[PDB]
Amino acid sequence: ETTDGVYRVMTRRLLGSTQVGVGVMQEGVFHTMWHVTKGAALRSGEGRLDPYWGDVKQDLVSYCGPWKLDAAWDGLSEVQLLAVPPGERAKNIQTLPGIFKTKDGDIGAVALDYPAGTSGSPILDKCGRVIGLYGNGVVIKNGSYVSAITQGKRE
Amino acid sequence: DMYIERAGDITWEKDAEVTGNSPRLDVALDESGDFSLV
Repeated sequence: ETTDGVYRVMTRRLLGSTQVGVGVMQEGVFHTMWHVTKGAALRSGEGRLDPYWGDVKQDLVSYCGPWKLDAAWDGLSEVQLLAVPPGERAKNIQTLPGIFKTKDGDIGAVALDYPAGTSGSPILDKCGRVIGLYGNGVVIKNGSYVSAITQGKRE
Repeated sequence: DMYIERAGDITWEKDAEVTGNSPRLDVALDESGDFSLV
């Protein structure tokens, strides 16, 4: 199945069924983070999904086609993290993202803490557009987790 | 080997719980893709 929507990325190599990450299917392309799959091929029931593009520094990878998600944070409005935690249901979490300030510009960042198996969950704008993926960030002084809004480049 | 299974639709929800602060952080991104605080 290549139906649009959000998917869990599961593995059996360890104890039981374990959720390594989360991904997005859009326009026949599966979008997740690199550290989730480490570029490995994926199975979708009877089919198989092979990586098409990936970048370790961006922590992104696409399957069966180019990166299709092109929306970005307008910067101002609040967004929603469609978190799909391991063993739990997808739930939308509205938040006003912060700012990751780097030498190469500013990127939005949401201060939401979820198990590592939530890596790759999409972040949406008010129109439902995927503006980035969740799962690449830092740990601050009190030790909660703040993830960047990681978005790829279409075309 | 890994596999995928659907978890829901990509949709904004108006009855969504609102949480989380909006911190502004100076970070550095290394070649391996790991963020670090400055």
